[PDB]
Amino acid sequence: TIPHLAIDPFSLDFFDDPYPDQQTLRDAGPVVYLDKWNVYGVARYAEVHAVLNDPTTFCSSRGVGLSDFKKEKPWRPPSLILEADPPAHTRPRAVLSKVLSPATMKTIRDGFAAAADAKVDELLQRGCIDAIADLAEAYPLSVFPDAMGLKQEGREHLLPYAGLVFNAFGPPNELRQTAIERSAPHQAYVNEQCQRPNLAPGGFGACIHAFTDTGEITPDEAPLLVRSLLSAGLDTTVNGIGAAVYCLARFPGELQRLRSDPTLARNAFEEAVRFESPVQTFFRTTTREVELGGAVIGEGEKVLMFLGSANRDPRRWSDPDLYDITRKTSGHVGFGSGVHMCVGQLVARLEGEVMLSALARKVAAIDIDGPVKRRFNNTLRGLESLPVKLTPA
Ligand code: HEM
Ligand SMILES: COc1ccc(C(=O)O)cc1
Ligand SMILES: [Cl-]
Repeated sequence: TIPHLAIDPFSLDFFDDPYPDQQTLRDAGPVVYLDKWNVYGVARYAEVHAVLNDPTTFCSSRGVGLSDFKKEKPWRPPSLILEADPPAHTRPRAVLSKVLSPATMKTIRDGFAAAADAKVDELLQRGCIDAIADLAEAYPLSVFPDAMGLKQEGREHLLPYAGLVFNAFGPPNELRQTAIERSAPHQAYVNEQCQRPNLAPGGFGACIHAFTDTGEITPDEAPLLVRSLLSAGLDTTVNGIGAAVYCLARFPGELQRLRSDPTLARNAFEEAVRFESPVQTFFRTTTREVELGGAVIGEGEKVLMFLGSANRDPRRWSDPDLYDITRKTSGHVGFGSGVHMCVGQLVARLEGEVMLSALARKVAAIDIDGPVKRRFNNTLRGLESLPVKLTPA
């Protein structure tokens, strides 16, 4: 019954061309058994969406990577939000939700939009740019660290620190073991910046620490919640903006549609998150025996969810392999779904929308011109280099 697959969804060969293996994942059955990591997988939209939306049965407090925190020591002290279940999750979730609320976004949106317009104007002076280094990375680096209230020095650690955190969800392969062996200087940098004296007034970090004054969180919790924004808040949006530029470069007809109606910017960014799914996978662990995909899975079992595959599952999406900036994207799982659904999603959408808006208004063509190089990571999907030529409007 439950079919076996030898597919290693954490291997270099899979990252370099995942779609034929994702389709085998889906077609083999609603639940698969991965022999490479002795773990159950669900790759269809129906199972992934159901598991995200039953956190009681499929918990996050035993870890959302392969490692079971009941059985093995976590590689770092657990996140208070990502690796917690309700009710322990609920208070820190409510705190970060207020820190990153629609009201907060309104207060920072003009400066984010101005930085994205200035960036696109500067890139158009050079013409030949790397859409990763000069855009997908440079743009969030120019707005997010400042929005957090970080000091200038040490910011070069932010991307490798996120790369470590996202590799650490994976199985114990070489990407994970190498990242953990090199982790100490990145972790020392982030640990210092999570402290209250180091976070400038008015930014997200100081706003988090302001909740210690009323007692909503303790002095020990506050630096761990700042740590969640420094683990997830930059490299995700780097890879989301990168996906969107890549999609627009490969689908020239969709770029023209966006130029013809720039109000499509926010949806063209949502559709890039669905299409590429920058965060490809998370796990859950069962807290009871449960029927999943017609099979009775025992209590205590890891289940790997393939969010990228759910987002491309033809049982749910029409022409899922096409980038379509007017697709109805509501329901995609690129930001997760339910109680843990991305608490930073308004920040990611803000950055995505204002950058795509600047591109829609200022650029007439995006042509790939030189070797595209993939970056490999156990959880994040994206490119290391995307050289392009931008033609001004
Ligand atoms: C395109 C960009 C992004 C993508 C694709 C993404 C993806 C995800 C996904 C799939 C989850 C669900 C985790 C789960 O169910 O276990 C999540 C949660 C989370 N995200 Fe995002 N994210 C992005 C941007 C951001 C940003 C900008 C921030 C912060 C400023 C952020 C902070 C977090 C945090 C702290 C959680 C844990 C929420 C919880 O457990 O309740 N993310 N995100
Ligand atoms: C979506 O990826 C992450 C990674 C880490 C954290 C965290 O450290 O809380 C949250 C979400
Ligand atoms: Cl850490």
